[PDB]
Amino acid sequence: FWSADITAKIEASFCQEIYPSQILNDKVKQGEASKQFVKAKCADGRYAVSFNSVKIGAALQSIDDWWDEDASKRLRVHEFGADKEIGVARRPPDSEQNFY
Amino acid sequence: TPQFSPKNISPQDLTHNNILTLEECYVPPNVEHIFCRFSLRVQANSLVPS
Amino acid sequence: ELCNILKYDRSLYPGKAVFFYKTADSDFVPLEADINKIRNNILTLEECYVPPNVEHIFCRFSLRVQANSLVPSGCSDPEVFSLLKELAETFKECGGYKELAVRYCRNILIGTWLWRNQNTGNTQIEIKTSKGSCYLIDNTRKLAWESKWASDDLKVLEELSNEIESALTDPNVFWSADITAKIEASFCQEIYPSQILNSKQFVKAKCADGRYAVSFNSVKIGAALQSIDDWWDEDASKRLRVHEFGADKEIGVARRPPDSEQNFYSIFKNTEWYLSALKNCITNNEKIDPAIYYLFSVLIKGGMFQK
Amino acid sequence: MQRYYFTVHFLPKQANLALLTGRCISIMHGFILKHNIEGMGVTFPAWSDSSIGNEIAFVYTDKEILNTLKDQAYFVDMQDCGFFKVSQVLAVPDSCEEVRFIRNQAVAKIFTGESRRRLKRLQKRALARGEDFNPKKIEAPREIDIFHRVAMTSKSSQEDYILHIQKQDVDCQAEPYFSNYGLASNEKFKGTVPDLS
RNA sequence: CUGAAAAUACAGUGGGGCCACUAGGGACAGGAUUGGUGACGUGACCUGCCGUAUAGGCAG
Repeated sequence: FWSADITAKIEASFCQEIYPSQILNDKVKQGEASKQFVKAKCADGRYAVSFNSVKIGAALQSIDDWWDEDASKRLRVHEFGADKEIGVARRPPDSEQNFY
Repeated sequence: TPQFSPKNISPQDLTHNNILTLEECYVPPNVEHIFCRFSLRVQANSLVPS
Repeated sequence: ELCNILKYDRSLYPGKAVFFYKTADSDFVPLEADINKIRNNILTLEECYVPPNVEHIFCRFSLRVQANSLVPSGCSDPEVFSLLKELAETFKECGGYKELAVRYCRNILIGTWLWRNQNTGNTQIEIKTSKGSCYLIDNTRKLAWESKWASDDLKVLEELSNEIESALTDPNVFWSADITAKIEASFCQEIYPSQILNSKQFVKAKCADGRYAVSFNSVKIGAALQSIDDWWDEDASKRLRVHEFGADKEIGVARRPPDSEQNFYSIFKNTEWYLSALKNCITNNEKIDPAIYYLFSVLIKGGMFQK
Repeated sequence: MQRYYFTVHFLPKQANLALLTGRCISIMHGFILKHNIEGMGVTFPAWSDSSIGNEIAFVYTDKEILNTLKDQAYFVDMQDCGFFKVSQVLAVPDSCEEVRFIRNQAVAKIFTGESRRRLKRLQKRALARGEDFNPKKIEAPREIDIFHRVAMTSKSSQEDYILHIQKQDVDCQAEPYFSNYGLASNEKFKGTVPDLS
């Protein structure tokens, strides 16, 4: 039974902008804000701005650079090796490199 | 237009704005350090299919 | 020609610009607005002025600079990605980022970013960089874009432009600067921070102790630094905030309209043309085409442009 | 004893009410100073929480002097042009329905210029007395009830300013004692006017 | 200038009595929303007085 407590301490600039996880709003009413942030509600009642667990999970599993012998870029571990920057699958179903 | 031709709507409406209602997170003034903490558990689930 | 998912991340990251004053006991007293409410459908009228015994007021913000204008953040087309990469490299090696950096730097030194509070008193500007430099302007009120400066202010401009240009071109260099303006306030001088759109309320920054200090939006300081676009015509009356259609907010009509060939997208369709023009501009006293300066100023602004 | 009145109704929909209300009160003020009249009151029949109305009414005990005030140049001129609807001198229904319109000066403290003026004076006075000038700020935000603006020009000093008018409701009629704008200033003057609709 | 003219459906009224839905129970595995943004300067809220007073009252 193994568990780790991991803490980052960032020397912040004066009123520096923080970039947490954003909640989706395609269904938008113009009363309340469209672009929101993912929040962890504390016991006191206040809301701490936070990342999703899957967001953290996606970062740790950014290890896949086996899709070419000279590829330096690491993809998030996917069954088809999807690269959403350049917008192609690096392990297509046509090839022998996809998981299945 | 979809094939790059300018459609004719008012010259004054191009400099016109959109109202955006956003949430913003900034560090409070004269706070030197910010902290981000998560916990990681590791289980041996890749040996046998569930 | 143009891609599906072409997008750029901005290069200049300014913070919120907080207003404050220094007493004998404390060296950060936040400047608070006076809230008045009326009537329950309560209206809130807020007014902001310098407290009676305070003789200097301070506007402070941090500017950090990444090199996010060399390669696009996302792209579908590999040939476009390779083209833009080589274009950026060509523009860098020619030394146009220096000219952009100087214009960005000059706006910091003349106190543009102090919008309606600019030259209301004898403003001095202190700039402390991450590399342990410390620049001082002494009097903001004696400078201007078209004015010729003293050698001291030109040395400050040269050195800080070199630091910003190095930060804009090198991906392996992390660069930040802390910029404070000290303004000689008159007796209860009215101060003009940023307002909320929705009554009259001011953009506040909540301190650690709970008190709210009036400030400028980061976007507004940004809009000040990136007010360099005078390439739209030869005798340009003003410098526009860098926009893809050259939109002027005060007058309220575009100076680079979609019908014209001087809007961003018309210039972005001739990249392979401008690359050959830049490659000819290498080794050559020949000046760079202003369309490429406007192009790279939009790429330093960033965007999730077409489409 | 029987208080007579007339009413000036502003017909155009695009009319700036603070301007026209000021003009009507200034002409009344001028007339009062010229003829040496005491007890003249102003009432707003069409007073809402949204705004002051299109109607302003002048309440006094004498009928002839109200008829004299109805026959001023500006009123007949703006009635000829067709912007004004000026009523005849009618006796008040005299049943009940007393209100009090006050010029509340304290409203003027919500603006920066007033604080600057007030502190400059306090500084001079504190300096004159010989102590150190150190004023202390308030903790609670200033609470004011709904007020309406009447734009007023000092012809003596050529200075534009504003009357902050607030409506209060009273039970029964008090003595007719008002300011030179007929506007019962909430301590010095306690003059009530009949509520019209 | 009509498949033509004309036309009072009415009075009275007891649905009642009786009643057991029960037993048993795994929704489960995986997941990057992301790029970019100037609320105001054709505006009334001014200038003074009294007061120890950013209290509170006043003149145009």
